[PDB]
Amino acid sequence: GKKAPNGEFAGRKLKLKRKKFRWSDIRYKRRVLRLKEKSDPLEGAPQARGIVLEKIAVEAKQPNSGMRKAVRVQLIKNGKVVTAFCPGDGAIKFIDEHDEVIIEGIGGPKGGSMGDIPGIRYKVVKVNRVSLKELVKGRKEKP
Amino acid sequence: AIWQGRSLKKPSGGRIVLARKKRKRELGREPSNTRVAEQDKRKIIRTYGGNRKVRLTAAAYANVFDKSGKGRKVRIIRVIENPANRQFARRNIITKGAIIETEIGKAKVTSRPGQDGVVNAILL
Amino acid sequence: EIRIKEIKENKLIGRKEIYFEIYHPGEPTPSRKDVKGKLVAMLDLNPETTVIQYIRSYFGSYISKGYAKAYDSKERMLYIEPEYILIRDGLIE
Amino acid sequence: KRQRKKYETPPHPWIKERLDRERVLMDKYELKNKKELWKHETQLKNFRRRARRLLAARGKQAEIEREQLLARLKRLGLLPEDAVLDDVLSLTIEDILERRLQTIVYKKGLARTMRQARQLIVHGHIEVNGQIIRSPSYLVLKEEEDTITYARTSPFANPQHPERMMIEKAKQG
Amino acid sequence: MRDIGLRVQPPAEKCDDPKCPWHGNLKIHGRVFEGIVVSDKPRKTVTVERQYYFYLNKYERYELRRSKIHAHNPPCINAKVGDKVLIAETRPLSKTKHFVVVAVLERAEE
Amino acid sequence: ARKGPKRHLKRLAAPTSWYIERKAYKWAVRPRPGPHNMRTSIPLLYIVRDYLGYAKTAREARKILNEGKFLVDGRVRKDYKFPVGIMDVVSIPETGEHYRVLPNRIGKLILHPISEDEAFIKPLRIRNKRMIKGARVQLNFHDGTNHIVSIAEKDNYFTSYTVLMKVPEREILEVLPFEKGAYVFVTQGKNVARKGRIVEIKRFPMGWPDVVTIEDEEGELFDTLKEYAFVVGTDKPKISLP
Amino acid sequence: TLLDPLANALSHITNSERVGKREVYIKPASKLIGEVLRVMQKYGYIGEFEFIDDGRAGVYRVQLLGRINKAGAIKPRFPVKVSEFEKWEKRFLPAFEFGILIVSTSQGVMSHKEAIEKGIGGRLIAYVY
RNA sequence: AGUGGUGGCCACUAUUAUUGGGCCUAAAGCGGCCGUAGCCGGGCCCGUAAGUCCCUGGCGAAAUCCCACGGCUCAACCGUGGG
RNA sequence: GUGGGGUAACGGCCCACCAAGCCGAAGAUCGGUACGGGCCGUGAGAGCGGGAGCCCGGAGAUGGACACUGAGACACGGGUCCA
Repeated sequence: GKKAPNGEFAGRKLKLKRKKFRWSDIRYKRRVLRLKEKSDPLEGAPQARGIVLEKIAVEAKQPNSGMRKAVRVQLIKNGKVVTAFCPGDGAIKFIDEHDEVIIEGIGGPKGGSMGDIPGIRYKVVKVNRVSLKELVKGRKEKP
Repeated sequence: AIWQGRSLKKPSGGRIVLARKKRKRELGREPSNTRVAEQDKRKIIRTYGGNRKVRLTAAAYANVFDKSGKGRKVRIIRVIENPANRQFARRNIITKGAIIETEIGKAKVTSRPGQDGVVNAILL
Repeated sequence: EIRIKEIKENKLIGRKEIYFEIYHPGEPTPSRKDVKGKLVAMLDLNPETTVIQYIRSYFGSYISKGYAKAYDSKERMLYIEPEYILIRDGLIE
Repeated sequence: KRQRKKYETPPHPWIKERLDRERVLMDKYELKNKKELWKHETQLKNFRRRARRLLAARGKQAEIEREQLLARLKRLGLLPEDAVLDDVLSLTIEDILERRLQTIVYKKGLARTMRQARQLIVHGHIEVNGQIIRSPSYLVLKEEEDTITYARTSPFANPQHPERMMIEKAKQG
Repeated sequence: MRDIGLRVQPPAEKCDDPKCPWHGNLKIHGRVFEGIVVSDKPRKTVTVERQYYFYLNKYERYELRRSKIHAHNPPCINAKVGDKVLIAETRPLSKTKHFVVVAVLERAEE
Repeated sequence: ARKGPKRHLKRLAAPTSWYIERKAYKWAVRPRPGPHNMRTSIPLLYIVRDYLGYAKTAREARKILNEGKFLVDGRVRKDYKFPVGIMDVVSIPETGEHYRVLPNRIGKLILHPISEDEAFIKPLRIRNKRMIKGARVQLNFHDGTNHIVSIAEKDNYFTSYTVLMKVPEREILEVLPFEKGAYVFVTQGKNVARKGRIVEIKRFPMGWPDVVTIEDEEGELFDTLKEYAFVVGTDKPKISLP
Repeated sequence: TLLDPLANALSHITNSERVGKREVYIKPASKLIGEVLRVMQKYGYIGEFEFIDDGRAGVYRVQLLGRINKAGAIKPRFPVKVSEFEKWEKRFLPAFEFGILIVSTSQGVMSHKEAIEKGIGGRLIAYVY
């Protein structure tokens, strides 16, 4: 049938219908309830500081094959533990146990896991207030 | 404290959370409760804005008025009936509109002793 | 070269306000003493009663803007004028 | 409130047609950055939006704004004195770039090459109506156009400046 | 009879009540509305109702909106349910009473 | 939270009727209470400093005011927070300069220069009438000034009538009634700074002021409130007016 | 149930035009329909139109000149001021002044162009082009 | 003299659809029917003029918006006048 | 509702007496969230999102409670109590 209501004097039902079926959207629903803000280990921080607990190699999803190095980190902000990728080539050598690391998002879809690596969410940016990009390049030196 | 502020329940009966602490302009004062005794006792209270109110605490005389408009200073033997409360007339407390037994007879008070500081009544 | 564009007399204060241009093509910004000594000539003022407020050099402009005052008695500046401008003009140590 | 950029970046940076057109304009007119070109194009779009809005508006305020728009556009020299509200949509970026200070002085033959004109303007050798201006991106009104000359104190006021005879010979050549 | 500064006719009856606009001590000031009495249970009181059409901009449609106003019914007029009445503003009579009936423009039986 | 009256005034919230650069500084003179409203008046300091340019700095203006060279309605006013309002006469005997404060067609206050003869007369609207003990009549005017007359003379004055007061010694000169055909100036509203002749006085029930219909010099008819109509004459205005 | 005669009439007119029928009969011949039929006839979209006394509601007979691309009724009768025409006109006319809107105003049911010339608002009732 | 990485809002998106989305097979018609409120309602004439449309008076602080002009070299910024 | 107390002052603000009212699906109460508006970002527009430098209005001065002086305070650089 025709879309309804259409009367001059049916503003209330139109507004109520729109409000009713706006909740079916997931983006708006997520924003209003602030669900990410309740679930975020970073609690809304684009960048965070943590302490490395251990080093782990993770297998990439098929058909790709590879041993991706990463580090488990205990977050200073709230204590929760998260795993962060180490970009660059051979960067894992520069990183050590009990190192003050600074991590941010990894940039996957919806801020999730990127590329073939599953489950990971973050990458290591700095270590002991020195950036990983230069350390892999070797331009600067770790303290 | 005697706080004359907003009612803490909405007209629909919903409770209200007070948004701010009580201001000084909003507090009331205590009931004067003019009593019957043999001499006048009063307090002149400084009010908001620097003004004054003469508050009568103990009453001994009253101005009784005949319908022709002549006034007579007189004594008050007692209080007959207090429509405001049954307790006032029992305990000899005078307010506006109560009925007072004086030497002339019965008079009805058209003054507020707690505010005006005096007693004025019309003969009955 | 000094060209006056306004001379206002404040009868209430008793002062002649002086607004002027100074043509200094290819030259530095002139010093206060030189402009004062040049100004006093064709207006016949007392140097002690005259005070020059400001000399602003517009960017990329060889004509500079200047503003000064010329009172009538020696007491008016002391009672009215800011103490610092005379120190700039040197009338006070 | 914060102030906002007066120029609008292109919606997509890597379109071949726009890339090549802008590159040709860059090389011909020799601006330092595409920022200047984008600023000028934003000015064009502003004038076009004003014309669009005014063409569909009825009322005294609309008439006054229309007259003022035409008056300013004529003042810039971008239009003839008998111009109407229609041809303004036909204005191009090149009309504006022709009116630039650098373009005008180079067309006034004071520079062998317009890059040299940019240097002269920057270093303060070029004065407008007796007043210097150090922005080559400045837009020159029509009235100003005849008063554009060398800075008086600058050496180029000297006819014997060694670069000056080269300038005048290249103009003659 | 005393004029209230508004253009209607007084009620014929005179009431001793000191709150009557025509027979009391209070006064009139503020806005005047036309409404329907939809509740007369409280003494010397009415709960008038006013309807209107409020516009919406997103949908360009009108919405029906009803506003209740507690008004003071003097004994002289004695408005009842369903009566179209003219209500006027006064000083605060009570917690909810800030209005008084001026007249009864249309009785329920018609 | 605030615990008393404001004393300072930020330059952004000043009355719109002042020719004052609004972003130049943070602060502006909060006027002291006085004859008019801020909506209808400006501090005298702004008159001395900005409007007349006699003093560049506030301190020079304050000193000149201390010298007592400025007469408001023929009175020395050393208060640099003194509000000067509409139809006031500002005088400088040293320069012999006489101005009247009047609104603009845009709705701002300007100084209309007048002759010396016109400086001793100030037209004052009658805002209200009251009875005071001794059976006397107190007329309260637009500028807050008050005048006392006898009970007998009460019928020569009425609300909104305009009395031509002689402020150097406070003597009444003439009364202009608020009747049809009277020549009127406008003080506020969209029709501010207009002058014409009354055609109708529309009363209104329910509590709205008497809207006056005014014919313009060219015949244009417009409307304004009674509270904004200032009778300036009977058939021609009695004071110079832009 | 027939909630509206006017929209049905205009829909019938358009559907008749598309196939190319010569004569169209409108069954609930209302006064507003007749005033409507006057309008586009004054603008040459149709020819002569006549009323027929049927004894139930009468019937409006029109002949089609093959000059009506589409006609419909703006249903929720939006009140429009003088200045707000281009807003609604951009919504219902294919191009600038292409076709006509019909407005019920204080002075009658009548064309939007003439209403601009009279400078009077009203309520849109139908569009045709 | 900037240029990249991460997070949020808008657009992208007619994936929120009043303009302007779909519901046979792709997510979506209630299994059906009655009916209260709500919403939408045959034609002609008389009446009111509430909505509505036009005119008109007070009002909606300033700054910020847009425009022309003027001051700081142009601009940014600021003043004047209009909206 | 009647009669009072109280106030600078109307008012269940408070008291005495009389009655049973008042609000609610056009969403009350309850819960979450948050200073509000001027405005701001985005978009061709419709619209969507934030309350920020600054202005206007509100409120707070380690949390809770109370009083004096003063026109103005329950008082951030005044006073008393509890934590």
